[PDB]
Amino acid sequence: MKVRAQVPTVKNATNFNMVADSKTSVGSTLENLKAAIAGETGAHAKYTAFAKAAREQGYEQIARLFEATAAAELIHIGLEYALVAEMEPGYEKPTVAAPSAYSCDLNLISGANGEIYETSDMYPAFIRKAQEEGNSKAVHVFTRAKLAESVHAERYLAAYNDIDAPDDDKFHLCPICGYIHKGEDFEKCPICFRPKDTFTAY
Amino acid sequence: MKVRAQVPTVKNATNFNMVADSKTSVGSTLENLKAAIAGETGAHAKYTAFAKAAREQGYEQIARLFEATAAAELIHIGLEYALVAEMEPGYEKPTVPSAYSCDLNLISGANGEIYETSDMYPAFIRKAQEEGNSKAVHVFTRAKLAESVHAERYLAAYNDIDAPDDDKFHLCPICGYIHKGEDFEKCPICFRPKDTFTAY
Ligand SMILES: [Fe+2]
Ligand SMILES: [Fe+2]
Ligand SMILES: [Fe+3]
Ligand SMILES: [Fe+3]
Ligand SMILES: [Fe+3]
Ligand SMILES: [Fe+3]
Repeated sequence: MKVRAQVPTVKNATNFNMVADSKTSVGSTLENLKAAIAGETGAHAKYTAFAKAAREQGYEQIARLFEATAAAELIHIGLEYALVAEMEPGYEKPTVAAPSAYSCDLNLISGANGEIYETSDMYPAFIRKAQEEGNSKAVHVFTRAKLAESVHAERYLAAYNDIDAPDDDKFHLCPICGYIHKGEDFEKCPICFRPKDTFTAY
Repeated sequence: MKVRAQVPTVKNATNFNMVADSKTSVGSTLENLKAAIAGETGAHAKYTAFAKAAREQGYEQIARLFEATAAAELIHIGLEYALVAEMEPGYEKPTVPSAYSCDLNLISGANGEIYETSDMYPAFIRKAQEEGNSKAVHVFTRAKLAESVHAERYLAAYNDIDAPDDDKFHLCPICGYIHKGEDFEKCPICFRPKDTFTAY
């Protein structure tokens, strides 16, 4: 993902449309924030399981990608949770059980599909609802998450394509959004503009 | 996709597992070849329609990617048709889509590619192996490998939908491999030299 003159927003970007045949139940923005947190909690458990399996299967680099992405989802949860907490102090983040991890290639596909669903269906749906309800804070949070998900999708497909050709590149995760970059060739986050030296390496 | 020391095959690669919850009806290799052709014919019509829409939507480069991928599916059809014609002389290829916003079309493309690379082709490859049809295994393998590359190209285009560049997309002459830009030497799927590619 290239760095543009300004950070991507639903106002200056053109990949924010929701698939017409959406598989996402949309409620109030508060409900959607909670729904997103639930989905991300599941994603985190999935990627964590996928990472462990990857290591056992001998895919050290892919395991690191799964771990970096799991961490990215935790950032999304943090962003979403912060908004929910302001509106409902008693709200507690949910916990889920760990799902099964299968062959690494299939796990990468599972990851890619989930990411695609989130970036082109769920988040766009939640963003639209937030826009229609005038909840700019939610639009911001959902937009940030949405943008990282499509990057995750690409990273998973790239790993899948080179499943038998890994390298020693580290994955760098942005400190405040889910953007992940493979290798050192980047300057700042294309999603939020945080400098490269603020990233965490996986 | 990186160029390995060896040409990727179902024998030396580890991304040929098929999804457990398959959406692919599997029959004889002959039927599967025809099914693949029908699917690719749909894909070609889809991408051609997406390219047209992309140009109307003002995304010239993405239009070119759609055109390149459509051409890739045509290559797949050619490989599969050749085998079918041999297994059934006289066979006639079938004829067949709605287009939406460019970003959605890229996602639709990506999803179709993922289905083909992780579901359809792997299933057909295994059935071909079971029946001992080596030609089909080779053809299905070649197609399968290109589809995952297409998926990545579509997601890459989606991520930089508002940040196009002047890169041309290069299509391999005998397989569906597509490379964006000039930084490549040969096809990682079949090893064909860069000078034999066609630019889009
Ligand atoms: Fe994600
Ligand atoms: Fe394809
Ligand atoms: Fe997510
Ligand atoms: Fe960031
Ligand atoms: Fe295809
Ligand atoms: Fe090739």
